[PDB]
Amino acid sequence: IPVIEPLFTKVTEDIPGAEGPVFDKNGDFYIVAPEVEVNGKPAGEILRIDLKTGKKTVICKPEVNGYGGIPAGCQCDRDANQLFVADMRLGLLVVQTDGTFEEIAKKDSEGRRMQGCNDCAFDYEGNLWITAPAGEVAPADYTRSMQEKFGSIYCFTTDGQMIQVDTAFQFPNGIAVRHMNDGRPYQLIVAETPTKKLWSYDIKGPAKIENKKVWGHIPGTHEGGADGMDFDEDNNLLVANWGSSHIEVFGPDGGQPKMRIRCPFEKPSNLHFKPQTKTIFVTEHENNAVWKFEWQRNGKKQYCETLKFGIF
Ligand SMILES: [Ca+2]
Ligand SMILES: [Ca+2]
Repeated sequence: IPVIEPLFTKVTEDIPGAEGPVFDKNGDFYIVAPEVEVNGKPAGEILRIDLKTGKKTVICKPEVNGYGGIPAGCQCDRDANQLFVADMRLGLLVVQTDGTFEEIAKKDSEGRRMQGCNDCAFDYEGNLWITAPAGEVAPADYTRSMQEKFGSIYCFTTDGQMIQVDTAFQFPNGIAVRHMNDGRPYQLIVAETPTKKLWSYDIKGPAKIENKKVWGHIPGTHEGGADGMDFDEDNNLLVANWGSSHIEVFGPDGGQPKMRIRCPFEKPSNLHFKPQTKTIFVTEHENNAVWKFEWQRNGKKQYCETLKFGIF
């Protein structure tokens, strides 16, 4: 299995649990710090990073009814410059670039209390696929599915329904949507961290998935596994393999990695491409920092990069 060692450049540091790297419609860069605490209680933050200096700015410190958040994953919206944030304590939030935020839902379409979320990914139709490795949100005592299988997957549809699409996962983490060349959503890829597996489903429509299958295998016996992921323009899937010092590269068909990228740190957590470039920003938990490196090709366009009123 070929392994490459590109040059990694430090961007910023001292960000507890550095996660959810994302770019907004204006090109601004954000990351979340889920592990920030205050007096032993969660006090996670959402930060904006100046890429020219590495200087940080906390734009939001989510809290609902006195319960602080654990923001861990992000996606930028298309029709509005706003961020969708998966929070391990608060569920799903919508955060404005000015710092104001709104809680999306306390319960799902079946009336069941929402579970804490970790990452999310939009499909080109505007539906948001979310992983939920935590137990019930906020007032409820914080729990996580690292040992027991209670992790779930949700779909937040364009018509505003929060539907649980599957459950019984052991820490569902990263998530990605594979699209056809015509732009139609085709498959959902979900990372199940401690089991060293990537799972796939065929997407038949909003909140409609079928044919669950083992899609890929994550190497190593180390503690950890697949965390965050994203596709490149050729539909290669790059997967942060937390605890292995590598980012695995899977081909469109999955299976075993076709290549591995060696990182100068043991805990890569999540990644994101800079729009219209081959530059990938990576967060890691060894140093709680953000780095960047050049890939072989550009990233796959994110939903926020597509056009609602586009001809082609
Ligand atoms: Ca994650
Ligand atoms: Ca990403």
